[PDB]
Amino acid sequence: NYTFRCLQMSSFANRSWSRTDSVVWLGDLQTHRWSNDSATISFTKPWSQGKLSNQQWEKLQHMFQVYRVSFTRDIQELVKMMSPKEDYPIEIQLSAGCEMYPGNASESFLHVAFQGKYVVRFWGTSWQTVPGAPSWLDLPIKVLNADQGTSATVQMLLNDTCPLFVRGLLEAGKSDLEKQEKPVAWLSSVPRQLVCHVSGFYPKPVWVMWMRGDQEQQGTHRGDFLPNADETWYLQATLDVEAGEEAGLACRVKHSSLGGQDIILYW
Amino acid sequence: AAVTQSPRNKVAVTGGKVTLSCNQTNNHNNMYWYRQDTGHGLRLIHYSYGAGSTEKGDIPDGYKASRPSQENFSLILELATPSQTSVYFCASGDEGYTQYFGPGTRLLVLEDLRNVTPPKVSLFEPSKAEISHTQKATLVCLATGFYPDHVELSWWVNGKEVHSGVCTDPQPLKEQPALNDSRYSLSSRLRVSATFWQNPRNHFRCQVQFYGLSENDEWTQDRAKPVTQIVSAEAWGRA
Amino acid sequence: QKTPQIQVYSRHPPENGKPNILNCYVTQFHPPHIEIQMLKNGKKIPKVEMSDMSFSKDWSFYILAHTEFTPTETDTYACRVKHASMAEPKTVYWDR
Amino acid sequence: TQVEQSPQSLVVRQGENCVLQCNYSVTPDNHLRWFKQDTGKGLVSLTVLVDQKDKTSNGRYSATLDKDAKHSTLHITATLLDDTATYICVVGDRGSALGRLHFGAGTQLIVIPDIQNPDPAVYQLRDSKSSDKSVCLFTDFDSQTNVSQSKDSDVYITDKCVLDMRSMDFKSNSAVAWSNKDFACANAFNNSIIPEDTFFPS
Ligand SMILES: CCCCCCCCCCCCCCCCCCCCCCCCCCCCC(=O)N[C@@H](/C=C/[C@H]1O[C@H](CO)[C@H](O)[C@H](O)[C@H]1O)[C@H](O)[C@H](O)CCCCCCCCCCCCCC
Ligand SMILES: *[C@@H]1O[C@H](CO)[C@@H](O[C@@H]2O[C@H](CO)[C@@H](O)[C@H](O)[C@H]2NC(C)=O)[C@H](O)[C@H]1NC(C)=O
Ligand SMILES: *[C@@H]1O[C@H](CO)[C@@H](O)[C@H](O)[C@H]1NC(C)=O
Repeated sequence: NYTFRCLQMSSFANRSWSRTDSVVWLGDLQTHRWSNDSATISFTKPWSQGKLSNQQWEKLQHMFQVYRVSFTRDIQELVKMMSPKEDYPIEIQLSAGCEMYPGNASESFLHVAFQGKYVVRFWGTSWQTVPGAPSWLDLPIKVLNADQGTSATVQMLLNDTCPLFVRGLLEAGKSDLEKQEKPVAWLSSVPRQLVCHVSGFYPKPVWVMWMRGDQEQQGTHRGDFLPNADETWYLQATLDVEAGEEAGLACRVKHSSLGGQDIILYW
Repeated sequence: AAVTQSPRNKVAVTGGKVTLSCNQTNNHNNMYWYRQDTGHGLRLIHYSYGAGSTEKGDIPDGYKASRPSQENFSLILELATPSQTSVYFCASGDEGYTQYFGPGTRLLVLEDLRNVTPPKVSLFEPSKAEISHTQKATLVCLATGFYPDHVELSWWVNGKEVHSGVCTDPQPLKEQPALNDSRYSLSSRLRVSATFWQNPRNHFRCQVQFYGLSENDEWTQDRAKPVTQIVSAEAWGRA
Repeated sequence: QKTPQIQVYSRHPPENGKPNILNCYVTQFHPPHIEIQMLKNGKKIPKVEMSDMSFSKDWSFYILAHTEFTPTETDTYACRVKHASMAEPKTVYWDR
Repeated sequence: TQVEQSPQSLVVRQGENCVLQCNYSVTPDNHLRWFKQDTGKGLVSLTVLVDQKDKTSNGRYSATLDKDAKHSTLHITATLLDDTATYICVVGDRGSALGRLHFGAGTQLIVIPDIQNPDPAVYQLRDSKSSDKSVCLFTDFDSQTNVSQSKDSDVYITDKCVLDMRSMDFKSNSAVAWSNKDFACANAFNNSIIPEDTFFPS
């Protein structure tokens, strides 16, 4: 189940200055970058155009190109419409896309965050405020819902254009998505917290456990999944032990890249 | 939806304060001030998103805006200039895209109010030659010696305004074309059937609404004050 | 405002004398305006690569920085981060 | 100026059709509206086009919108004298109150009246309150006849004017001439090229 994300982030410092940058993810892999400086959207994968024709992508890029400008003036006008109830600096994020499921099944989303808090979502045919959101947002919402063009466009994009495009992406990016990368493991200790460093594995699912021969340790504490530059994963596991207990122990790593060939690393 | 403006027509002096008002009982949050000038389209001056709010438009210089309430939105000209001579339009609207426009306000800023003069109106009765020859009677009205050209001529039959069989000069002509401050003249015609003019109970009245000085303008000169007023001439029908 | 978290780690096993890649990964910060320097002995490295900024399902911003480094027993590597949430810049040293 | 109208002005005869152009570069183009503005009066909306390829019709008025070409036309079928007005094109950049409207300068239309049975004549009309002072009315002449302005600065002759006796369906041209300084209706419209069969009474 791959989740497709178009991540927009807009900074409004004062009444005049502002910028908007976008990044696009299919799963844990980046497909597009759209910097504020770049008038056009940039592909970050050879397969980022999915199964779309050149005309189709162009009609779709031009649509977004207009949106970015439209969005910039619109916020500034909504700030004026609200003032003094809202004030600069203003920080707005958008998480929009569609998650894919077996068959031709998918669910689309458009989530808007105001000042680091999730406040607004597009649902069905209209914009609405989420629970917890302030009541003054009802007016901007009403105004956006007045615009029937945007509503029709967003419905098409969320209902049709998102899942159609991602179904095309999965075919074009199979080799990169279904790619397998072997993890590399090394050990260290710190004043002793025994660490099992694991790096360079793809996909993201992994199994790293400390074992005293067969004894799966109850004190194994897995850390956070941290990224690498070459689009692979890094993770570490810290064990809580006393001095002298260094020998006799090992770190075992299970991954799809090895296929039964479990890495076992003795200290 | 209805939007009104007051005044409908205004004559002002350089340096004076002028307030153009706009009333709307549509409960619209948003109200807009524009000006129309020949050669250009309507350009935005100021706009408000509700009571208290005011925002600069495309050409906000020389204008200050005030939104005391949902109902009213005013354009204020602090120190008037001849560059601010224009027809000013007010608009209002809700969250939709439709902007409902008011009737429009003509503003004329003069250097000096000294030359301002109300019109002398004269209604000329139809010719008997016309009545016999055409079976129709043409009344002719005439406003003379007025400055500036900000007048509205209307025809009134029995206390009610008529438009059918009426036409006025599209523009008033100068009496002294050789003069720069020339006073103007305007003519208008009303045509009715001979038998309608022959009716002695039919009251015909040509009316000129003159736009001049306010009840607050200073007047130091000899003759009577040329205030915004109506001047009219009238006649009764005859067989 | 969200206060940033800095985590320094190497791509391959940290071998003294062998060329490698060091990763500085800053997370959990808001607003997104941030200045990040990778240091060698307290000095700013010339060509530090930066990925495009992004955020997670919890709305907090993250950005990965990476440089080529050849570690020795003597050399120190750190990650200096300046952000509006903190009055003073914060530097996190690399540890093997 | 992101909105451009063509022609700048045109002159048609009663009954004929005229097409008015509007080209714009406004981004984005949510909707386009046509306005009719009678000289001195306000802005009467005629129609509003909204689709990528759109067509509407409001009586004798019909308009087309082609957003791909960013171009619009307004056809007027069977022009009446009433249509004499400036016609304004307006493009709005949003489908909500966030939008700003972009106004064209306007196409000017002048419709020449259809005088059915012309009967040119000059009449003398006297003041009701002071029957000494009078005016000379040249009236009931056809469209082809032009009225020359007053050459003598102490004589005043207005431009032609067309009235519509609506309840009778009857139109007539008229022009008024008067002077205070030696002046009569028989010798008033020598300035203009008058028809040979112009009726002079008394
Ligand atoms: C919904 C789309 C993703 C889902 C993804 C599916 C797309 C799949 C294609 C893959 C493409 C890959 C490249 C990715 C590029 C990355 C950049 C995109 C990331 C952001 C997510 C996109 C979601 C926004 C799309 C809305 C675009 C609609 C569009 O252009 N609409 C404009 C309309 C312009 C005008 O002109 C139009 C004609 O063009 C019509 O005539 C309209 O009627 C007219 O108004 C409007 O200005 C519109 O309102 C713009 C504002 C959006 C609301 C969001 C604000 C949230 C509210 C918070 C406010 C809080 C108050 C703070 C004070
Ligand atoms: C896009 O999909 C949504 C559902 O996610 C549709 O919204 C529904 O519309 C129907 C009638 O049109 C309503 O009765 C439902 O209440 C709506 N659903 C929800 C969840 O609100 C929408 O019609 C679709 N739009 C297009 C253009 O296909
Ligand atoms: C972002 O892009 C827009 C359009 O190119 C520009 O007006 C704006 O100044 C840019 N922002 C910054 C911070 O440079």
